[PDB]
Amino acid sequence: DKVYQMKSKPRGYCLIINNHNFAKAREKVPKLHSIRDRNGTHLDAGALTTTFEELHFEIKPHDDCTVEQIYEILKIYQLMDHSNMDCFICCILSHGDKGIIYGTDGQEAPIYELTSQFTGLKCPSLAGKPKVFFIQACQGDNYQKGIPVETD
Amino acid sequence: DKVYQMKSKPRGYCLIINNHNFAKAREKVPKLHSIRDRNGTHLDAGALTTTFEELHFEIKPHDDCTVEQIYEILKIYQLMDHSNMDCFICCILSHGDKGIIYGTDGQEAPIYELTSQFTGLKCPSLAGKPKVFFIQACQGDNYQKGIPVETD
Amino acid sequence: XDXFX
Amino acid sequence: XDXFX
Amino acid sequence: TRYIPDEADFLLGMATVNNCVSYRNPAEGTWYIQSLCQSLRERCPRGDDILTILTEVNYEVSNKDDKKNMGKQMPQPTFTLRKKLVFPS
Amino acid sequence: TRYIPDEADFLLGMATVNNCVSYRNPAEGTWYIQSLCQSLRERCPRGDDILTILTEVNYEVSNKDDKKNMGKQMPQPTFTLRKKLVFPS
Repeated sequence: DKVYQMKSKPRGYCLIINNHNFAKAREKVPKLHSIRDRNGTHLDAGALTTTFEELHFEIKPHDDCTVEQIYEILKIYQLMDHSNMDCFICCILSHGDKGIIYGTDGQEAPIYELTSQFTGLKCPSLAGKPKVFFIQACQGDNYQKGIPVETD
Repeated sequence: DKVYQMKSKPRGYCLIINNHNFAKAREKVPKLHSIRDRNGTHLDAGALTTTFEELHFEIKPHDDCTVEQIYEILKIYQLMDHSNMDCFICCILSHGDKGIIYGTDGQEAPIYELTSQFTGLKCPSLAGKPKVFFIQACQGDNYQKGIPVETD
Repeated sequence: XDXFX
Repeated sequence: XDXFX
Repeated sequence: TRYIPDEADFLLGMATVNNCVSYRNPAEGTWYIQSLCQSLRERCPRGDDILTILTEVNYEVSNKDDKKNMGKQMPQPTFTLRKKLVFPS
Repeated sequence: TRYIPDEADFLLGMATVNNCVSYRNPAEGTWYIQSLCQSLRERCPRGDDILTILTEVNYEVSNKDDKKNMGKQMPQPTFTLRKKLVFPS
């Protein structure tokens, strides 16, 4: 089995976009008038910080980002020189809907628009290198039903 | 590591939907007036037959299916009793576009509408068991660009 | 409050 | 003919 | 030199399948991120790869329940990785 | 008894990422299915799991080229599998 090289120290950047305060969405986007502040999200930001620092990544946290601010942060990292890194990780903690995440302003960013900032052509210094995105958000407002199975 | 049980003989059904003749799409769907017959698709149907028979699946091939015919075949297998099977595989060989496959008639079937016929609630005799779908189709008409990297 | 995203 | 789906 | 696809080498870890909610316990964190971090911290030092780890996350999150709505949560990775991905420690 | 999500235990093997073509050689078969079958036949008897096999398919298809358009093809699995999937033989 071929394995991605994972030897640099640090391994790479681990961005954390940690969206908590959705007052602006509530005020500006009529259908989001009741979407709640994401109380407790800092516990995930901290868990990701502990975890990926232990795995030798440089953590880059950002709190409470509108859609425009998210694209600006991603552009900064797309334009950085990752030549001496072996990997790039981006964690997004926010509200979302089908195929999108919401900024704190309730504007929408399609997930493909976030990941595609780091294609090989847009970020050649990450070409051939793993790019990992973790998206903690809803993807709709339906509840996933359960099914009964035998215990393991 | 937990591993899915894979002991029954046969392991399960392996459906093959092998779409070759798109004359009806060319005649009926204006934007598909030039989409070609899928010459050579039988080579994939045969390769999948050899491969999955060697892996102990019962092969169920169907050639040249409209969207309505595809849903009818999937309904037949959703209603079958898979209690004595350990797995279910469905291979679709066709034209497609973003998030969909085309029937030979050029109608559209969203991929989620095909896979969701086999959820645990719709097919309880496959609950807890792996359901595998292989989709050989385009997902649009763009060419994927290449990027230069160092050789392994 | 006690629940999703 | 010599090419995609 | 060699060429590979522009969109190669990605891993997308979604907390939920499309159309559905994912859960956040305000006093603990989210089902997905807390399970992900626990599995990474336990299994990365053993040399396990990320797809194996994310399979375990699927297993663990699948056993959680929202007993107010009888709700579940199904995470979903998608990938264009071409090699095994390990995070040595 | 235990409950798991309705959409658990799926594996979707897509021949291409969204928006893009996948290739069919009329005299050989498709890049994706022919690579998939070769990898399954070689690696399933060794006990390799399907995510490892599909990673190799990503690797192999990524090295193919359409020299008429300078095109590539990037396959993409997505999964809600909760356990390792092997096809013993």
